[PDB]
Amino acid sequence: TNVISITDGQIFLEAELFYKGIRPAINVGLSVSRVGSAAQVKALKQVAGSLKLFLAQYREVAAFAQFGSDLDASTKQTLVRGERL
Amino acid sequence: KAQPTEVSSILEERIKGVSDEANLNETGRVLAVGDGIARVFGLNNIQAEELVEFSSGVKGMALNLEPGQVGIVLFGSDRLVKEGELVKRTGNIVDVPVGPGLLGRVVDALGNPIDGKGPIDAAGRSRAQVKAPGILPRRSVHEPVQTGLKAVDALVPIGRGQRELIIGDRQTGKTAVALDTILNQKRWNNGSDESKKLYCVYVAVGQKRSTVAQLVQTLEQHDAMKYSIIVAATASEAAPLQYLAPFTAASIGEWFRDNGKHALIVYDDLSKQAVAYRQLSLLLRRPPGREAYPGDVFYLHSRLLERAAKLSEKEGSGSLTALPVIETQGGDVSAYIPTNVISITDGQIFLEAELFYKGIRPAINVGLSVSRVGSAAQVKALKQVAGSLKLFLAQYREVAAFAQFGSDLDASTKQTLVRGERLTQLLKQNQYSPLATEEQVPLIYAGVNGHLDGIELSRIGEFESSFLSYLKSNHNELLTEIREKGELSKELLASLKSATESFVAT
Amino acid sequence: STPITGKVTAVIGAIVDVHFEQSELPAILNALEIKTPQGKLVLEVAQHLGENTVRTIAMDGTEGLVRGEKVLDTGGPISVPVGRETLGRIINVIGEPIDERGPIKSKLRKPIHADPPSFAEQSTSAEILETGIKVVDLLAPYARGGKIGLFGGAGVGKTVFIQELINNIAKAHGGFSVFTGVGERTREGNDLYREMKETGVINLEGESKVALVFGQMNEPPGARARVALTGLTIAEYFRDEEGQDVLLFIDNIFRFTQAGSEVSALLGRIPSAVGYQPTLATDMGLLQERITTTKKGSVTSVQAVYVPADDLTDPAPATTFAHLDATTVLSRGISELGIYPAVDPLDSKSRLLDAAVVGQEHYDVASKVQETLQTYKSLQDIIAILGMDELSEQDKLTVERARKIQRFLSQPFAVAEVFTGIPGKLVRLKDTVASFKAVLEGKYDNIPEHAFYMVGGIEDVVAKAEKLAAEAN
Amino acid sequence: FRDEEGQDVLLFIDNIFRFTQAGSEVSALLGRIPSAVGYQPTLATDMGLLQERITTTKKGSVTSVQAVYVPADDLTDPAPATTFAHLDATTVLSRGISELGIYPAVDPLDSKSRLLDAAVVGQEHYDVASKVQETLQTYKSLQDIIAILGMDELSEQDKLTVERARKIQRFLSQPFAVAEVFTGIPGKLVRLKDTVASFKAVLEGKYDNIPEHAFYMVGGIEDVVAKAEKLAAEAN
Amino acid sequence: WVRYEASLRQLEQRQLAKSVISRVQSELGNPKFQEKVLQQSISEIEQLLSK
Amino acid sequence: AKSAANKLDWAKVISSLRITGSTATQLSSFKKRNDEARRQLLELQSQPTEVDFSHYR
Amino acid sequence: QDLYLRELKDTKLAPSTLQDAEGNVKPWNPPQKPNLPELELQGPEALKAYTEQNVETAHVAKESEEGESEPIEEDWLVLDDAEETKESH
Ligand SMILES: Nc1ncnc2c1ncn2[C@@H]1O[C@H](COP(=O)(O)OP(=O)(O)O)[C@@H](O)[C@H]1O
Ligand SMILES: Nc1ncnc2c1ncn2[C@@H]1O[C@H](COP(=O)(O)OP(=O)(O)O)[C@@H](O)[C@H]1O
Ligand SMILES: [Mg+2]
Ligand SMILES: [Mg+2]
Repeated sequence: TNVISITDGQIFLEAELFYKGIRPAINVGLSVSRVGSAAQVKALKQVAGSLKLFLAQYREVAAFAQFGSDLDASTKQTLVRGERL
Repeated sequence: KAQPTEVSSILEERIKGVSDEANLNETGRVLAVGDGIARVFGLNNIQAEELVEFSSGVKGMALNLEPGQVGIVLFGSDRLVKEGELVKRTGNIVDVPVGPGLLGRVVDALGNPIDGKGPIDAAGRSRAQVKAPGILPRRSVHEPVQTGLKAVDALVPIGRGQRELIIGDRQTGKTAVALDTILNQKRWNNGSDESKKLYCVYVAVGQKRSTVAQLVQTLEQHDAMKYSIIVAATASEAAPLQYLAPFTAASIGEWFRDNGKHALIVYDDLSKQAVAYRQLSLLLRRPPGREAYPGDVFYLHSRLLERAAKLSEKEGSGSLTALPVIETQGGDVSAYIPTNVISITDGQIFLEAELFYKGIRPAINVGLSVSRVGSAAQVKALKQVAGSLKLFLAQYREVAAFAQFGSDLDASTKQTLVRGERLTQLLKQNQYSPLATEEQVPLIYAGVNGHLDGIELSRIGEFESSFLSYLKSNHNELLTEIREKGELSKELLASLKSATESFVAT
Repeated sequence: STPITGKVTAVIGAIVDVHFEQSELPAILNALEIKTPQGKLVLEVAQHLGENTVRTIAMDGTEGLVRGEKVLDTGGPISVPVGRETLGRIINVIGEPIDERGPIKSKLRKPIHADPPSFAEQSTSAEILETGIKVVDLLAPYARGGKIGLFGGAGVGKTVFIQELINNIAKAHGGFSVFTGVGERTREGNDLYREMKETGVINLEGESKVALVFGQMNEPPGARARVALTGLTIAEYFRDEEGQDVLLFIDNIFRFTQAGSEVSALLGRIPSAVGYQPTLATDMGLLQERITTTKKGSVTSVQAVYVPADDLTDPAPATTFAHLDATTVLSRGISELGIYPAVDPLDSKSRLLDAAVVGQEHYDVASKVQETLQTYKSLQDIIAILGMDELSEQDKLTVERARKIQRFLSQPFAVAEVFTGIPGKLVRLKDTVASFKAVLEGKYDNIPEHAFYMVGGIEDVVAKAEKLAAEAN
Repeated sequence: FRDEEGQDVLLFIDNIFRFTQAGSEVSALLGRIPSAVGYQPTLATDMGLLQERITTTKKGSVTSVQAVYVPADDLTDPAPATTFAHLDATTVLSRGISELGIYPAVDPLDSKSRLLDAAVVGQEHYDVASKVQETLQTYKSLQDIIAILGMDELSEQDKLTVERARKIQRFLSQPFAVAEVFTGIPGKLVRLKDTVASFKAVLEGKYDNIPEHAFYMVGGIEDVVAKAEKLAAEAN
Repeated sequence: WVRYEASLRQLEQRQLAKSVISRVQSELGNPKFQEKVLQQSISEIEQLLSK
Repeated sequence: AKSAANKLDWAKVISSLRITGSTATQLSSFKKRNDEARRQLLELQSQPTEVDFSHYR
Repeated sequence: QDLYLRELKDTKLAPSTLQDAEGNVKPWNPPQKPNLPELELQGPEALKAYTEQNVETAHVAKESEEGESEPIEEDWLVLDDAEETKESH
């Protein structure tokens, strides 16, 4: 807690993500940057501006995989996008 | 302005007389003053917890008298005091001005006026530390304290001389219910019967000055400051002042108690007093006990609270009612200070944020809120009259035990659930709205008959106001009958049932 | 005159012991100077140890202090320049300017240690401070003359919350504002100073209606402790001598208590609960009582409490709750689900939530919002275990509505556009109370809960719902 | 009284825990290193020195009843936990059962005594008490499963056991004569044989049809029948 | 009007306190360090006469 | 003195289950109720309408 | 007592021109004769609503209106409206 209170952002790394198969782990939601966003490469910012939105959408959708059904087309598209992401 | 002139002349003449006859030789010299406390060598004849006067003017009090040096807790800042400063022992144990002139005034821990309304007129001086009355001088609590809120009066009644703890989380209505209890007394304090008058003493220990100003103005608006007493121990004020202010207010209330009058002292906070005393011990070199609290926080709380009692007729039949508070941390009732104070007070009043946001405006947790005198210390019209009003608490416990989580067994279970829901709906009461017993009784009775057919739960809020208005119109005879007689006759019960049926028909 | 020379006898971390001769003892909290090679070092007399020895707290680093070094007594406590001259200047604990814009030409230097104004208070806690944040404008209204807590742990978003507070208020406030930055990030202070400079809030060649205090957590404990006091000196001088409504701003009031515990660990004091200083309540009250409305002027405080280890029961956050008219508790759990700001709707609370001040309509809307959210939290356990199906129709509708309100609580901030990616919204109090009243009646039950995510008013909710239903679907 | 007078004595000590509390209180200032939970180091020693002098000798008998206050409702606190071993008959009053409306508040499980033996109270008494204890234990093991999932999912035998244990738990509550200030019902003196007969009848399932409310705040099984009849009469 | 008069009394007390600094400065420059010493010495003598 | 009047008024109301569908009779009832409530509120809150020149001056 | 008499007449003469004698005020330069008696006399009126509340403006009660002397139209309309609702009791 105190170290987060000092540093300018955190890069959380899930243990289960490491065990699940995601080798770099890194919880895309918990990890966040304060001052590197303005310092990000401009082309990288252009190509990754909506990446956060897609990953957040997957983070919400993965809580819907229990009732395997049609799940609406939008959620299926978000899943089939974020899994490749 | 001749008054400042003659008071200055009199004070300076007294100073001259003291200088002419002082012969202070064994007076102490400060060795090491810490953070609001000083260790002083000398004072070979100092009494324990005796007031002293430093050369800088800051008053002190002697907790630990070590061999050679004695620890003096300062009743103020340590700005002015320095090493080698003379200390003048007052020769008397710390005391507080007491009497009827304290009414309408706001005073600090030592009793000095802080409201800027002039000097304090005191009938006498009472020790801040006064032994509690013994087994015999007390009397069983029978005279109720009319709080004016439906839930607390019906489920956890407070009586004259009772000690009821308002235990709760942060900003859960503790000082709020304290305030409704405070304000409800204006009905009787504006009369002439001193046996029903109940003078009030608020202890603002650890509260901020803005909150105390809010308090005093709120009491001013609802014609309540005239009979209430504000003993403010600001957090910025020295920790010894916070430690001592509830004791001095207890002495002030004991003045009323010993003179045949009834006093209600609300020990609001008192957890701030607990931590202030923890600070006192932890800089007085006293080793602590549990969670760094000193050994005698239990003894402190018990000794302070036990001064509140209902004296016997031989002692003037006076009473001193205590309303202490505990600020729990995250609803932790099972903590050292909370369970300690609960073991002192004659019952507790639990408030949590859970019921506060769930809708219960008094936030009365009927489960852990219990009063040690149910039948006694309650209005006769409200205690049992029809029987159900007596096992009201047991019915609430049943409703909790078979709430919506429990399976709705049958029509009897549905009726019980509806009764419980309507009853907890009724108990909600708006702030600064003390509802008298002559008006409480019809509502509690309506919660047993005609409660089930209420049109939506949310509408009971306006249904209560309409029922009050109905009882006011050509039914004030019933209201004054239940107010004056106290008990309810069979014909009175029949009339109340008829009125309830007539209203529920409309 | 005659200098008062003291000799250093002990240097215990940030605490230095100084020995004087007979009848030259500085009082408690007096300022003591030593001519170090890097400049001057200021010592505040914390205790008298006897034998003409004083225990002092350092305002700067104690490295290079040799026992027996000459100590000069300033004759009084630390004096910080005050007045409109300090406006637009950056000052550390000592009082010297650290904005590299020359010395401050202040006519007066009031001491940082002052008594509270006692019973010169007013019960003027009836003016709602419209901040533009819909959740606090609805659940925990802020007082113009009161104190705002703004709690929160690591992350959560307390710094962006306070920064949004300056951005919405100090730009169009009738008076001056003071920022203390008590034990925070120096880069945060630089960024926020630059942000005020861009907005014209601090104009170097202009009015510059805001005074800045710093001495961030890179400084020793004594600094972090007394920077709140010097900022309070600035605020009090503006409040009393100037007769102006002052916007105080403390980025982390908890760091003062942390520094107090740090120095107490070296002050020879047996620790309090959770190893804090025993006087935590006393110093905390002395700190907070200098923040009062007073007969002349008024103060808005605005604090920001850091809860250690996300423990709301920690002694310092527990103590500061009393000295706060309104609080804004930011819970990390809400931050996980993404509703930002992460303020806990049913843990913020405000004394201003009364029908007399509010109006019995916004009060009822807030009460029903609390109703729905409390029911939602109570039913979370069985929602996780069993699910929504087990609940009856009323409970299911209540849970869905409460989810909608909790999503609606999220509001974009102009100082967080780089994070949200959506332009910030400033929702008026009437707008948000009308929107949440309309939501509570069920007029927007058909609208998906995602349409309430990162929106402003109910019109923005309708717009987002239409966009999601047509362009996205 | 016990030794010199040679008379039977009932030493009623109310909340004996205050002795250990005061010992730990003075220990801190007595230059004694505090023990666990901030108690005096000698707590067991002085407390046992007090407790042993309370005993039945060859010169007389002392039927002492001592109340014990558990801090924070924590039964593992050193003072009551060590006091347990000094006590023959134990009656534990937990807040949880009191919260359910059972005013006697005696938790039936840990309330244990050495006299609960077939050679002392009789084989039938031991059997009835043991059956009651297993019924309450089966209830308690099914707290969470009923609360979070539902009573419907339990088996028919499990449902019968749960409802019988609810009836028993209600039947534990008894009107105390000094408790009319709270109950409002006159106190009842349920005899030992009456209690055994009532509980063996209930355990046999003879009164499964009687509602749970009729067992609330009553005396013997005759009082249960009377309350059930009154409830049926008022319900119509 | 009542609390205005109360505030007027408070203000006149405050102005008397303000004039107290001039009162103190009056004796600060006054060569008072001789008569006061003699008076306090004779007061001490009278004090110890009883003792 | 007022008890008889509203007693007979609500007696007529108790008889009025059969003339249901009326528009302003109930409205006039709440009008009377509001007016008499304002009556008793103003009479209760009315402090002695004179300055106590003996003391309060 | 030299410690007494001199401080006594010092504390008497310093406010003597302030309060006893009409010598304005010597200890502080700003005048007090035209300030508290004169400028602050309207202080309660300045904080309050001047010439609006201190004068206690008395508005004569508006005459309570009634049916405005309508003995035909009102009665006939009421009877007709009651007749409309009487068929649907
Ligand atoms: N009828 C009521 N009872 C209790 N609290 C109320 C009521 N009406 C409003 N409140 C709100 O609840 C809060 C009560 O908290 P309070 O009693 O002040 O606790 P604390 O003094 O410990 O902060 C108040 O801030 C008030 O705004
Ligand atoms: N308006 C906002 N929009 C998006 N994120 C925010 C907003 N306000 C705060 N945050 C979040 O706050 C988190 C940390 O904020 P900050 O309060 O600076 O940390 P700390 O409280 O430890 O100082 C970041 O993860 C950031 O996403
Ligand atoms: Mg309170
Ligand atoms: Mg921060």
